[PDB]
Formats: sequence, C-alpha cells, structure tokens
Amino acid sequence: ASRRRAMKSATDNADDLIKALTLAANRERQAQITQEISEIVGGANAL
Amino acid sequence: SAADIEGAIEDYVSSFSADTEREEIGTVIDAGDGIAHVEGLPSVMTQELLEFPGGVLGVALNLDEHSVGAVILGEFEKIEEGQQVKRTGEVLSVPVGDAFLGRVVNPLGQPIDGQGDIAAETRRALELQAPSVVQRQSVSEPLQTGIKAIDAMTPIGRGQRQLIIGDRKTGKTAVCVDTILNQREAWLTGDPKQQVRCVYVAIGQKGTTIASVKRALEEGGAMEYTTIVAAPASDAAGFKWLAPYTGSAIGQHWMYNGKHVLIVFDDLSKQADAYRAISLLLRRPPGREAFPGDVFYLHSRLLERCAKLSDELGGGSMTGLPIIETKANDISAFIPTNVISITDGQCFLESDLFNQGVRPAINVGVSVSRVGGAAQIKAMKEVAGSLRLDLSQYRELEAFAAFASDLDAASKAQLDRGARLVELLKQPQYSPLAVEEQVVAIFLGTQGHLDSVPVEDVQRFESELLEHVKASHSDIFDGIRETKKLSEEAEEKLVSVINEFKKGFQASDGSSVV
Amino acid sequence: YTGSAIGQHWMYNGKHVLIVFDDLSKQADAYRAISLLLRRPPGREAFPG
Amino acid sequence: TAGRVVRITGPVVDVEFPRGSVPELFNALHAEITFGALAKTLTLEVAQHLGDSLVRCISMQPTDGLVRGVEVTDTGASISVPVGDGVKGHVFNALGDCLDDPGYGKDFEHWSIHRKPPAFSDLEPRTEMLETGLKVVDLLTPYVRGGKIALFGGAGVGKTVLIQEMINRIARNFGGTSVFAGVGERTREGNDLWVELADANVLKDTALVFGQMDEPPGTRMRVALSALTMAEFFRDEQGQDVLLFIDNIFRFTQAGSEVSTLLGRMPSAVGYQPTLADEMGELQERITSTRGRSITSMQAVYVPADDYTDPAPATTFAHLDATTELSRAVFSKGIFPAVDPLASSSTILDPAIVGDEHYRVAQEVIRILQRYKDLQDIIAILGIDELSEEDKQLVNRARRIERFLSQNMMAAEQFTGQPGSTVPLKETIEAFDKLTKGEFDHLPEQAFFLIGGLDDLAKKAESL
Amino acid sequence: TAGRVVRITGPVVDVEFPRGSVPELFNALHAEITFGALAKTLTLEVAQHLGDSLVRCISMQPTDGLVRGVEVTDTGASISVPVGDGVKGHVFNALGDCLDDPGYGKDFEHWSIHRKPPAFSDLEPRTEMLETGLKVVDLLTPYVRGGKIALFGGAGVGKTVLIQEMINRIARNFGGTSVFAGVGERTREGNDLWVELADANVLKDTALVFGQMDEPPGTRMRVALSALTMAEFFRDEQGQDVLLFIDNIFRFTQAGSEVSTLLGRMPSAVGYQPTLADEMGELQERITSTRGRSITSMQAVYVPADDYTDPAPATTFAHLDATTELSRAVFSKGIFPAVDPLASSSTILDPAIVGDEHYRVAQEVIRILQRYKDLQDIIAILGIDELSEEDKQLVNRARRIERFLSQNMMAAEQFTGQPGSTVPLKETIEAFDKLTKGEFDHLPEQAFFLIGGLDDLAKKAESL
Ligand SMILES: Nc1ncnc2c1ncn2[C@@H]1O[C@H](COP(=O)(O)OP(=O)(O)OP(=O)(O)O)[C@@H](O)[C@H]1O
Ligand SMILES: Nc1ncnc2c1ncn2[C@@H]1O[C@H](COP(=O)(O)OP(=O)(O)OP(=O)(O)O)[C@@H](O)[C@H]1O
Ligand SMILES: [Mg+2]
Ligand SMILES: [Mg+2]
Repeated sequence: ASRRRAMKSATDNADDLIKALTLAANRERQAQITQEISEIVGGANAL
Repeated sequence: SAADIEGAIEDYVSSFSADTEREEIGTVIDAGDGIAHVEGLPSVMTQELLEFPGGVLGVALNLDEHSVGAVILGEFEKIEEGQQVKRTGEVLSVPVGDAFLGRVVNPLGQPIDGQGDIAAETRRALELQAPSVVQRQSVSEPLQTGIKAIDAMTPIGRGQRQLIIGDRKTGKTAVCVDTILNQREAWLTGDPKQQVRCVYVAIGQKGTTIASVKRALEEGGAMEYTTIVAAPASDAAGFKWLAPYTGSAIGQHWMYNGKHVLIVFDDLSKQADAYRAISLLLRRPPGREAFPGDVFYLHSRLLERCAKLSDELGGGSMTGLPIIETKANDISAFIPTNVISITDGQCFLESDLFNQGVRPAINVGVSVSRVGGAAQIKAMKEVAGSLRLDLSQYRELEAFAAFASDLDAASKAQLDRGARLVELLKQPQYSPLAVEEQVVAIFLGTQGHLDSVPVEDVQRFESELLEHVKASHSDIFDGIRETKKLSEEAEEKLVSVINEFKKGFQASDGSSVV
Repeated sequence: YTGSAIGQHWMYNGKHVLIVFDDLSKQADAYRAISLLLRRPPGREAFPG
Repeated sequence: TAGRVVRITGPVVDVEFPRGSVPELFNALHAEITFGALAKTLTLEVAQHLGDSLVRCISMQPTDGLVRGVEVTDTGASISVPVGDGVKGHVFNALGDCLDDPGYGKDFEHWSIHRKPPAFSDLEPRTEMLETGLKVVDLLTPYVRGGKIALFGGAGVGKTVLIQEMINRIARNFGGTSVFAGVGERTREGNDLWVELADANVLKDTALVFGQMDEPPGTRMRVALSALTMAEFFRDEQGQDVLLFIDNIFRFTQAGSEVSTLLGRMPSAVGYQPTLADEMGELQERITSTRGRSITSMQAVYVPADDYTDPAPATTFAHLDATTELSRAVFSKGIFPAVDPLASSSTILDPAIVGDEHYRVAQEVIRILQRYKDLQDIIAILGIDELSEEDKQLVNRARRIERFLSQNMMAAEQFTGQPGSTVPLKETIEAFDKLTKGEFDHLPEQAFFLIGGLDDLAKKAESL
Repeated sequence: TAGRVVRITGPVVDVEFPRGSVPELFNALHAEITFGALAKTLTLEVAQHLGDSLVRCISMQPTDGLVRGVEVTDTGASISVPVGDGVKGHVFNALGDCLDDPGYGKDFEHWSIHRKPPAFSDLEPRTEMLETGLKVVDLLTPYVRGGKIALFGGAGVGKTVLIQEMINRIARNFGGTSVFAGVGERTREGNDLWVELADANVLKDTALVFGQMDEPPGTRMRVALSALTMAEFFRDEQGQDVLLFIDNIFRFTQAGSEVSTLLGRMPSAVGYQPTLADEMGELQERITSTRGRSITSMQAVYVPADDYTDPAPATTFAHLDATTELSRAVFSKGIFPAVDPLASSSTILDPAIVGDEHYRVAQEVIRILQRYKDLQDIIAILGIDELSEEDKQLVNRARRIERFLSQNMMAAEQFTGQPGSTVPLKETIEAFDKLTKGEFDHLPEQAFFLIGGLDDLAKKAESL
C-alpha cells in the first residue's frame, strides 16, 4: 500500500517535472529562435 | 425644446471665426506599416499630433534633418504619398475633464460610444513628468477591492500599483471590474475625498469583451464614474501603445485636482506587443524576447504617474491595477518581471487553481502587497494580518498530506484550517462585499469558528451568516463601519451571534456544527 | 524542379510517376544561400520568406 | 496614369507611378506576363509606399516571367471578392476568381476584403449559446454564437464529417449559410473536401474559398479575409446566420510572417511579424455578432512544437472562445462526433451564462468521465474485475455516458440513411442528469450508440 | 557661438555648431522648450562627434516639445553637481537641483560628475569584515568594510528590503556620512526611504540623489555618477568614511542600452550596448576605496528575467568584493532575506581573514547545502525516504540549515509585525557549528524559520 501511494506520488511529481521542463524547453527554444534572428538581422542591418 | 436646438446652432454660427492664420503644411514622402515620413513642417515639435488629410493623426517621434518620422494612430490604410500634413500645435496630448465620466473613448479621446462630443475642460500632455519624490506621501487609506482575498491578504491602497497577473482565462478582468463596481458605495457619498473615479483602459481586448465590461459596469451603476479607453484588438499598434497613456492622462487631470482615480490597464502586455511592433517597424534593434531595450521605460513611465500626492498638491491619488497576461505561469518572463519591478505588489491568479474551482485564483506566497498593511482598516488588519502566511503554509502542507498516510495532530489542524479558509475566501463573480462583511467573514475563519463546520458547507455558513447578521445584529456592521476597529464588545457580540447561529445551522450531512 | 518537370511530363501523358528527393533540407539551404547573396531579407534561421 | 514595374524580387514587385497617381495602400494592381508558357495577369497588392512615387507590392501570383517596365494598371479598389447568393455552391480563390467554373461571378456584386469590424455601439454585449443540437457540444463544449471555436483534429478523427455536420445544422436549423476558408489548404484535401461536400449535398449551402499552398504567401494571407468578406455579406445584407470555417489559422499567421519577411520588416517574438496581434484582430474581430445576425467560426489551429506559449497560438487563443478536440481514442470506439469530453472546453460554460442546472450536469459528466479515464489504466492492465463495487458502478455509468455523447449526425444521413437528430438543449440536460444518476445503467451499452436523444434511446432499447 | 538643433530621436538630440565652436565630449548644453504645457530649460550631454561640426547629445529631461532649429548654448563644462557638507540631509536630482527646497545648493562648490577613477597606485584591497548582524551574510558572505557589496535579484526577491535593512544595520550607527542613489527605482521607494531616514534621524547624515524610473535614460544613467560625485567628495575632500547605496545599478546599464540603440551604436549580445563593460567599469572603478579613506558601497542589481547569465549582472559580478545572490527558489520557500547560500560569495571568506572556526563552519554548511542541491532531483521525484541514511541525515540538517539562514530582518517589521533581531557573529558561528555537527537534528524544521539566534531558537522550539 505504501508502495502504491509512493509511486502515485512519484508519477505525479514526474508529470509535474515533465510539464515544467517542457515549459522551460519551449521558452529556451523561443529564446534561441529570437537570438538567432537578432544576430541575422543585426548582420543584415550592417550590410 | 426646439428653442435649444435652434440656439445651439445659432451660437455655433455666430461664434464662427474667419480664422486666417499660418499652418505649416508638409508633405508625406513615405508611408507603410503604420509609419509615415513627412518632409517639411520645419517648426514641428517632437511628439506633435500631426493631422493627415483623412482625419487620421500621427505622433512625430523622429525629427530628422530631411523629414519627420510619425507613428500613425488609427486607420493608416488611408495615408498615401503626397498627402498634406498639418501641424496641430499640441504636443502629444488628450482632452481631459469630468465630461469623460461614462464615455468610451478611443486612445485619443474621440468618443466611440456613439453619444455626442465630450466637453473637455482642457488638454493634458501624455508625457508630463510624474510626481517627484518630495511630492508624495505613503498611501494611507484603502481601496476596498470587494474581493475577500485581495482586501484581506494583499490589500490595495489608494495610490498603489497592484499588478494583477495570470494566464489567459484566469479571472483578471473579473477582479478589475469587481474593484470598479465596488466603489459605487463610495461614489454615492458625493464626497470627493472619498469618491473613487475609475478609468478602464482596454488594450488589445476583443470588442465583445469591452462591450461586456461596459454592460457589467452599467448594470452596477459604475458608468456614472468609470471611463473606458478602448483600444480593441482591431486597432493599429499606435492606439494600443498610447491607450494607457491617455487613460493615465484622464486620470491624472483628476488626480492633480484633489480627486481619487482607479486606473485599470487590461493588458499592459498587449501595450508591450504594440510597442514592439512600432519599434521594430522603425527598425530599432530588439533586445530580450525581441522587445526593445526601453520597454521597461514605457511601462515605468506609465505606472510611475500612479501616485498618492501630498496635501500640498491636493492629496489626490491614482491607483493602478495593470493586468499582465503570463504564458503558462511564467512569472519569470521578461514583461512580467518588468511590471513587477515597476509595481508595488502582484496578485498572481494561477490557472491551476482557476480550473480547480478556486476563484479568484489568488496564488498565496507569490502574491504580496508591498505597501499594503498600512492601507488597511484596523479591523481587517487585526482579523487577517496572519492570513497570507497561513494559507501559503497550508498550500505547502497539502502536497505532503496528499500522500501521507497520517499526520501530526498539529499538521491535521493546520490542514483543516487551511481547507476551510481557502473555501471562505472563494467568492462568486460580480459579488463584491463591503469591508464590514469582509472583516466578519474573515473573522469567522481566522478565529476558528469555522473549524466545526464541514468544508463543503463553509461557503453557505459564511454566506448565510452574513445575512443573519445583516438584519439581526446590524450593530456589528455599523460598529465596524463607524469605528473601523473590531472592538472587544463587538467581538463578543459577534461570537455570541455566531454560536446562536451554529446551534441552528445544519450541514449538508445533517450534522450540527456545534 | 528538374525532377518534378521530368515527372510531370509522364504524369500529364497518363503514366504514373514517383519522385524522391534526398534531401529537401539541402535545397532549402541552397535557396537560403542564393537569397542571402542577393541581399533578400532573412527571417527565421536566415531563410528567405 | 499607369505605372511600370521597376523591381522584381520574387513575390515582391515594386511599381513606379506618375507624381499624383500613386495607388493607395492595399489597392490591387494588375500586371501582365506575356511569355507563352507562363502567360498571366498578376494581381499585386500594394503593401508599402517607398517614396518617389514607388509602391512595394506583394504579388498574389507567381512573378516568374515578369519583365521590368511592364505596365501596371490600377483598379483603384482593394482585392475584391464576389458576394451574393451565387457564391453558394462554388469554390473560389482569394482573388475572387472561381475555380470550378472560370469567369463565374465577374458580374456579381464585389466587396473589398479589407473592411472595418462592427463599430463599438453595434456589438452585442451578451454572449449567447449557439445550440448546435449535438449532445456533446451543447453539453460540454457549448459554442458561443458569434465566437471562435478551436477545432483540433487529424487523420480519420472525422474532422470533415464534423464540418459537414455543422454546415448541415447551420443550414437547416438556423436557416443560415456556411463559408469554408482554406487558408493554406492542400490541393488534394481541397479537392477531397469539394467532392465530399458535393456528394453530401451540402455544397449548395457552402461557399468554398481556397488559398492553395502552392500560391505565394499573399493569397494564403488574404484568403481568410476574402472568405470572411463573403460571410460578412451573408450577415449584413442577406440577414443570415453564417458559419465560417478556417483551416488553418496558423497558416494565416505564417503567411503574414512570410510577407513581413519579404517586405523587410524585422521579425519579432519567435520570428513572427511585429504586427501579429494587429492582423489577428483585423481577422477575428470581424467574426462577431452584430444586429442579431452572427458569423460563428470554427478554426483549426495548429500549435507549433506543441507549445501553447508560442506567439501564434497564444494570439489565436486570445480570440478563441471554445475548444473542440477530436481524438483517435474516442473515434475508434465508434463514438461520433469524436469530440474528446475531457480535452475539449468552452468559455461560455459558467453558471452565469448557461443555467445552473446545465453547469451542474456538465461538471458531473466531466467528473464521471475523468474518473473513468483514471481507471482505464487499471482496466487495461489488471482487468475490469480488479475494481471495487463503487468503481465498477462508476465505470459502467461512464461507459454509457461517453457512448451517449455520440449522436446520429445529420452528415451521416448519406451513409446510414436515417435522418439526423437535433436534441433540444434542455432535453440533453435532462437526459444526462438522468444518465449520471444511473437511471439508464441497466440498459446494454450498445443501446446508447449513435442515438439522438432520450425518447430515441428507449425506442432503440426496445429493439434489444 | 550657440549651436542649432538639427535632428531629434527621442532623448537624443543632434546639435550643429559653428566650425570653430564644437563642444567637448561630456559638455553640458542648454536647449529651450517653449510649448507652455511643458516648457523647460533642457540639459543635454554631448556624447559623440559626428563630423561637419555636429555633436550628438543625450537628453537629461524628456525631449518633448523640442523644435528643430532652436538655439543650443554650451556651458563649457560637464554636468556639475553640488558638493559639501551641505548636501547631507537633502534630496537632489541627477543634475544637482535640490528637490526638498529648489533654491538650495546653487552657491556650493560644484564638481563635474565625470572624473577618472583613482590612480592604481592609491588602491589597496580592503579586507576588514563588516558585521551586519545577519546570519547568512555574516557566515557565508561576510561583507567587506570599505569594499563593494552587491545584492543580485530578479523582481520581487527582496533587494530593496535588504538594502534598507543594511541602512538600519550599518548607516544607523555609522560614524561617517552616507549617500543613496536611486538609479531607476520607484519614486515611491524614494519617498518612503526619505521619510524613514527622517524618522530614524539618519537623514541629517545622508545625501540622497534620485534618478527614478519616470525620468529619461539620460538622468537615469547620470544619476549614479551624480551621487558618486558627492560620495567621492566626502571620500577625498573631507576624508570621512562614506557609505554609498545604489538601487538599482542595472537600471544604469539599461539606460545605457536605450541611449545606445538611439545613438546608433550596434546591438551587443542580447541587445545591450557594446560598451556595457566599459560603461559599467568607468562607474564601478570610481566606487573603490583608496589608501587612507574608505567608501563602503552596496549596490542592488536587477537580474532581468531571473537570468543570471545576462550581460549586465555577468559584467557587474567582476566588480564586487561581496556578492549576495537573492534567488526566487529561496524566496518562494519563505526564507527571507532569500539569499542563495551557494551562489553568493565574498573575497574575505579566507581562513586567514575570518578565522579558522568561521571558515570551517561556513565550508561545512556550504558542503551540506551543495549535497542537498545535488540530491534535489531524487528529492523531487522519489522523496527523502528513498535516500541512503547518510544522505537522509544530511538532507534533514540541510533543510534545518537552509531554514536557519532565514532571519527576521528589522526592515521586515513593516511586512510582518514581528520585530527584528541581530545575531552577533560569534553566536552565528557557534549555532551553525552545532547545526552541522547535528546537535539540533531533533527539533522540527519549522523551529528555524525567521528566528535569528540560539536563544530564540530554543524559545520557538519550546513553543512548537
Ligand atoms: N470570481 C469568479 N468566480 C467565478 N467565475 C469567474 C470569476 N471570475 C471570472 N470568472 C469567469 O471566468 C471566465 C473568465 O473570466 P475573465 O474574463 O475575468 O478572465 P481573464 O483571465 O481576465 O480573461 P481574459 O484573458 O480573456 O481577459 C468567465 O466565465 C468569468 O465569468
Ligand atoms: N524579510 C522580508 N519579510 C517579509 N516580507 C518580505 C521580506 N523581504 C521581502 N518581502 C516582501 O517582498 C517584497 C519585495 O520587496 P523589494 O522592494 O525588496 O523587492 P525587489 O523586487 O527586489 O525590489 P526592486 O523593485 O527594487 O527591484 C517586499 O515588499 C515584501 O512584500
Ligand atoms: Mg479580461
Ligand atoms: Mg525596490
């Protein structure tokens, strides 16, 4: 019974950690796209 | 009746002046994506309202040697090359005055509600300096938001900047509209020192949302004192950018005249997006999250005019309630952290709690009122001073309880107290409570009188008990109202009535709560 | 496009064609190079719009 | 008075005009390509004024073969789409030229695709349910009349069947019309949709507008507006409730991004156009109810990288009022309209707008189905017998609740022959109140399949 | 003779002078704004020469209503700020204009705010400890008297509360003078600090200079130097020991970035100005003490978007003897002052400077907390129960240490009511030695929050 409870808690914590890591990964992906575009367009603006 | 009709037009005709003066007319040499370059206008002022022939207006940002770069406000699709551009002799400014009360006006003061023109007292420049350090005094009087959560845990004081912040569909406009509606009891007093005027600046909100907010205000009598500055999502970037500034101008005119204003900005994140559009279309290099480096300047310039002036400047105030639409509870993002750095406290409305059924979804622990406590009636402070930490501790402990087989008696007691307090704070929409009612309701739970009530019935026990008091021992409410302190005599009366009721209260299981 | 043309001639004449491209990422990179050498404005990952 | 093409850079074309004849923004200009293989009449949409009487334009057709100095004739009006009763039953492109019968609609009334949303005073201040007559939608995902409904989907989950069903219901219940805007629509799927609607006999109540993916970004960006112009004519002139499908709105956003890149605007956010929210407002805010007639809309929204924080969905979802998600899990179990009761949602589903009873029954249905989903893992791993008596009871009730959310959709008439069902809203509320209380738990599961309402449930059960 | 405004780009004004009268870099220029609603004498600071006798200037007051072609008169000297014993007890703006009474300080000695940092020969590293009375600072990040101190934080972590806490700890009993520089922080905070110092009778010994957020980037970047000039006058001309609080120094770099994007300088890594390192250095290097004359400095640093790798904090780290990195994670635990014990560091945490026992206890505490951080993954998924027993005991006393580092700061009274407590260094060392050795592994965790001391720890443990 304690194993059932502990692993239910572990699955919930793993799901929450997956959600948080997916949010962080999406934000880092967006940041990488934005930074790359900034570098490209800054190069363009200097011709 | 016909006499006034004839007389108004007669006055207009006779007052007509053959004003032959000198207009500097320039010519547009370029226009595209909301930006128009106007050559000529050799004496233009920076941030002047240029008037293009289609009736549209523009703000002259860049004054180069060749031409003037103007951010166009409104329907830029009408602009074309070769059009004459006339000065207007006014730096970026909007009309202000009492006539704006009850009017929906686009970010330039032009009414869109369909009623007649607005009798503006004067014009105010959107970019006047905020009050200096020596022209303020710490906010010393409350702005009862009508929400038990806000007015108990994170109070808003007149002159404070309270940042409502949370994901989409999480109860932000609801909180702002509730705090606008709740001020009717103060408005009816007719006392400028106590009346709270309102200004609701909708940035990028849907047209239907602004219509619904206007209907909600009308149904609650709030349009006698509430202005709406509507920059719907349909409008160009310029209107969305300068809508909060025109709302702040309308509010500031009253703030400097000794009156109290409540400015809501819904959402300042949509202002930041519109300013990103304007700046990038001007080819200004982006910064973090593609925003320009001075987005913080935008929002701070805006919210730093929300202040509680000193008695030497009329003792007026302007309370700001900016709404920030976070993305998936990213309170650490750029714009949220900015507006937190500018504002004096945040009410974080978590979406997990909003879906869970806890409305308003105030996230305790992360929510705080920096200059709160001082602006909070003594009764509310004595009864709810410890509520925020207790609720945050209950939230921390709930995770442990969700998986623990059993807990310490003290931990069980704290879990119960939190599970009753969170239900007590929960509140239906458009149902603001006077401060007396809030203090009594919070007293029920903080002093433990709810500990005998089952959780699911707390909402009813409180909801009906306030009714029982409302017309059985009104001495309690009147005592709170007049004294603003929960005097021990009134406290004894209140506990007596609570027990008298609890004897006659029946829970959902049929058990007595004695 | 040369492959698509050779295929389309058979396609419009009533035959059935099967066109493989190993790999379209290398066409995209080639077009990106041509566009950037022509000063065409770049968007995401430097690609032309 | 006619200009000259001075620069050709792919889709972007720059046109010089005499001193006092420069076309206004968003005017449509006509150019000619005279090469034998690629002869065309290009439509150029003026995007910017560059000065010196030069206008930068985004060609709505491929510019391959265009020659510098070729004459450009100004129409003086924006891209004009045909509007009328004649656009019902035909397929159009973003420029208004018919595709199944070329030259058709040239004598119809023409409307500019750029026109303002309803003035503020004419917006309806109260959101009203659109009683679709589908149990699942009217119960758990109530559509807002004059609102936008996210329509997630995929292969075989019956998205096209739901589209046909909604065309049928809006054309037989509300006496309205439907318009389908294929913003970036696969030519194959466009043809499939056209033939399916022609076979379902609902094409006569639908106007199809396709901005095909092979077309440059200009048409993919303007097809949504063209279809919405047709819908706005059906609303503000013929007094018909209209239903505008948009597959896919993310491709409207992408087309805007591509045009922005072409014109030289610095990309923003995650590479999207700086004017992203402005364009999304110009599109969506025209989809609203005014003067008692409404353009409801169902929009398929592709979330990039499965990220709802991406600017495209995060700007679309500010305007979407309801979400309908079709899943393989529900579909494979024979439950059509395939709507996932748990993933889907609606903004109007609050006791303030819907009745308190409706909210209570909907929440109870969601609760039962959520518990059944929680238990499904145990069911699949350990067998159904592992459940307790309460859990077994709840599982049995949830099976029949989820099978009852199915409905003999009107669009299925062409297959089964049996006429579709339009359950009254209160009738559905009472049916699901009874079914969540177990009153029909003794009936066999197969009884609830594809049954339109409460009385039909009994009249089908008697057959078992 | 006088120049002429030739172009205006927000707070940046280009002025064209006669061939022979170009002003030097950092020379103060005076323009005029005549539009009545906001007419003012506009101060500009020459920042570049562009050729053709043009000079590009930053604007101290907002350039609203400024007109092309207005006269600009160079003052022949850089922006000057008043100095003297008089500046103690008054509030000044970035340009030296007094605020509490406008006519003040116009007859005092005026110093140019632009001056080279002290020559290297006069520098020597200060190493004397500055007992603040806080457990975390006095144990793990011992502040350096006469040295630079920082308080890094995102938004809402406790930078300003701790700044005013140290105003209470240090300034309230300081023998010398103090200066407070509001660099782009709230005007409300400025007024609150002014009244608090007036009530605490510390104002008579403080010179306040404010450049708060509602001011353009010009003053928002020169206010730090304006305050630092009074600080250096006290350091050099008077020989007094000085405190220099600066809240918030990141606003200096942000105003730098704004003026950079306006002046035309290309963007750096994440949009900041290319001279971020140089602009920060020419300011920080002046805040150093010299041989016989001490200038303690305490700077709040805003770490934007909680990203500690941003170039501004990443540059200002190298300029600090003691760094106190406030973190969101510690803040959400309620552990005020919210100091991340690991990220923070001090250069005097060397067993030769603080002593053997102090360093030993600090290093053991850091080891315990580092192992806790290394176990955080398992703690998050599985829980403390699945660790090894040594790790379990370490995690228990790590939680106890981490809570014990919290303290009921004096400045926290206004937010909590509970009065503030100061724990002398010896008691902190002894208490943390006891915690690390395990002498208090039996008391509950809750007994260590916001307690501040061994006696208070015992009292609170008995209370629970
Ligand atoms: N306190 C409340 N109790 C119950 N329902 C509420 C409450 N506040 C808001 N709602 C409901 O929540 C839904 C969304 O509310 P609201 O518009 O205030 O949210 P929001 O987060 O401000 O939205 P948006 O980002 O779209 O402006 C509406 O159904 C509203 O009725
Ligand atoms: N020790 C403490 N005890 C209680 N509450 C605290 C404490 N420290 C901080 N807080 C709460 O956190 C808020 C943070 O205040 P503070 O001004 O330090 O924040 P900041 O975001 O770092 O500042 P700034 O706006 O200067 O960047 C305080 O107003 C108070 O609400
Ligand atoms: Mg809202
Ligand atoms: Mg601060």
